[PDB]
Amino acid sequence: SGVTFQSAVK
Amino acid sequence: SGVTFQSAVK
Amino acid sequence: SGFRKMAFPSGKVEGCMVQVTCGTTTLNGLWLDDVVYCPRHVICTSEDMFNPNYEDLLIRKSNHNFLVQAGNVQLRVIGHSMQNCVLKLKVDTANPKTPKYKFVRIQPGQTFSVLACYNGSPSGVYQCAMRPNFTIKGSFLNGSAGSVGFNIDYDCVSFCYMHHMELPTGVHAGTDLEGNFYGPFVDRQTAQAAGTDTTITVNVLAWLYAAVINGDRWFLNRFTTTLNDFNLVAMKYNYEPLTQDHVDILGPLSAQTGIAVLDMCASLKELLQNGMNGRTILGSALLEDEFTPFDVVRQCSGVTF
Amino acid sequence: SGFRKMAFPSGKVEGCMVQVTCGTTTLNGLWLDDVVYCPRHVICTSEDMFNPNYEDLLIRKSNHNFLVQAGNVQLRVIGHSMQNCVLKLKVDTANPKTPKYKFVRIQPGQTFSVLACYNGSPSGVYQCAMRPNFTIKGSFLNGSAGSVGFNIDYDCVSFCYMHHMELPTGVHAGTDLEGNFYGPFVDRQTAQAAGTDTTITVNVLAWLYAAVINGDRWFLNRFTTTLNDFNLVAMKYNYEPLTQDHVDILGPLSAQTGIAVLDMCASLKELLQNGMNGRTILGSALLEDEFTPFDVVRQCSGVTF
Repeated sequence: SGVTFQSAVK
Repeated sequence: SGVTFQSAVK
Repeated sequence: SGFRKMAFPSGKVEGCMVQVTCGTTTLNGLWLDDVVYCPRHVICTSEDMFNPNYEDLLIRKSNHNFLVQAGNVQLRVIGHSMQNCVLKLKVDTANPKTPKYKFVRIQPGQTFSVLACYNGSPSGVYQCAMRPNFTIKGSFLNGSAGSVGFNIDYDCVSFCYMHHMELPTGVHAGTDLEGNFYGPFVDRQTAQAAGTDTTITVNVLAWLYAAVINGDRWFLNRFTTTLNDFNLVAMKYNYEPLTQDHVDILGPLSAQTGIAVLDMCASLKELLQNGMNGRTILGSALLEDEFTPFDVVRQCSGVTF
Repeated sequence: SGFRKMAFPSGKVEGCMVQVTCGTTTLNGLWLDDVVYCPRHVICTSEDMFNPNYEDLLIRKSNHNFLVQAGNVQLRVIGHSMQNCVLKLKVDTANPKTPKYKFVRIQPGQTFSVLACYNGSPSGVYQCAMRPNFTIKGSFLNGSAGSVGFNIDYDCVSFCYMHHMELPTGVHAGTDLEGNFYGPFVDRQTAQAAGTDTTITVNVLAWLYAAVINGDRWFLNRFTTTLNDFNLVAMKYNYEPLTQDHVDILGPLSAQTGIAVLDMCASLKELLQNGMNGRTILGSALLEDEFTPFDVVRQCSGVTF
């Protein structure tokens, strides 16, 4: 349902 | 009908 | 002979890719001269995403809050600013591999190569098009934000896309390299959805010319059509209107093959109305629309860089 | 999300590409350390092509008969030899951009990236597979001989193809980097024709797993099949036999998706027998066979180089 920002967790 | 060698003419 | 989805050689861009980390958030950046460009959502914690105020989040950061790694070298950030949706991190070192480059904002229907990257390291290269609805059908996982799209002309790299995010349908949204999104999208966690997409008519026609150049004529016919009448069929099958400008752009390919643009349009109309009857064109059973007229000339004539 | 035909980043290979000219014949070479590798048919005049004796044509040449250009620098050839169907020109300068590399001879069904080149200058990158009949469906014009195919693992470039020639059907034939042709082909102007080709079954299955990973399940069913029974349907539709080794290779993808290999085979059997009924898989209306199991893991999990 939502946009995903495609950074990553360090 | 024949194979083509794919060098080029200088 | 042959016709492939062909990307530009990625080497000039590989040498520009870096890793940018802020807090617990990491993504890729683009290092040109002494500046690193990256998506501004790097400064965001996941908690900040429903309605970020980036001016606020950025005033709260210092230069030392940004870790930039080029391979196995830390680059020191000596300054930072926001331009639209991109961050510009000024660094103490110019990139010695900076190619000749420009930033361009492309029109829908234009294609470009994507250098998909993770942790500043290039992973793969593919081709795609900016869709009429200003999404791209990319291949991107978490970590890929900051990967760039580009075209190369002689030795000049024209950057045209920076990747930001993935929409719920699995297609992709991003900005030009000056940070303006393509389409209506915003870098917020919110309900956002692509407008309905359409097929890029002028590209389909170019690819039919590519097929003729490569020896495939089965879909041709003896009819012609008028522009107005073709555009009537285009709209019924969810195809973009074809303009006189498109006709003109297809001029060189019409000239090489001896098939008038409007005659190719009659072929396309028949293909739209009748399908393919179990036949393929250049190895596809669908009408392909991610080759521009320029892409076809580039690959069927053999231009280098 | 998304799934694209994805090539390796070409930069490590771009830095190796040179121009090789002998007489009025020019093509590309591969510069690694102080050696330039290229097709031996560079030493051939068109008049020499129906039945060349290369040992004869080569004994008649001197080092100065070979012009090697790396960008805008002439490299001096200080020695030469023949290994199978490739020439090795020893040059006075080692290539300072030589990557870590190996030469590998691949099996049919394996994929690789091609850096298509003209006049020593890279023009484009695409992916392809070595077909079961040992041709490749490339995109090559006159001048492209000497372009190479490769895979990259970490920072090690594994070269596996050097392009030589185009067969009458428009598909392509070449050697490993030690000069042995793939398939029954010879570097002579003669009647030569590819054996009948087959579809790479294990790759089709991998791509169906890629589709499941990306959220597409419409083609699944509740049946299982035996290996023997599946292979009966494979042979009727011109598909390669699937072996227990293929099953084992598909192990990781079966594990990630929870679909047993033999269950995926029942899906494929249904697709073969019934078609697609106007549906697509990962944007294709044909069953795609130029992704290996490794390609799928590489792209759906995000490995870099």
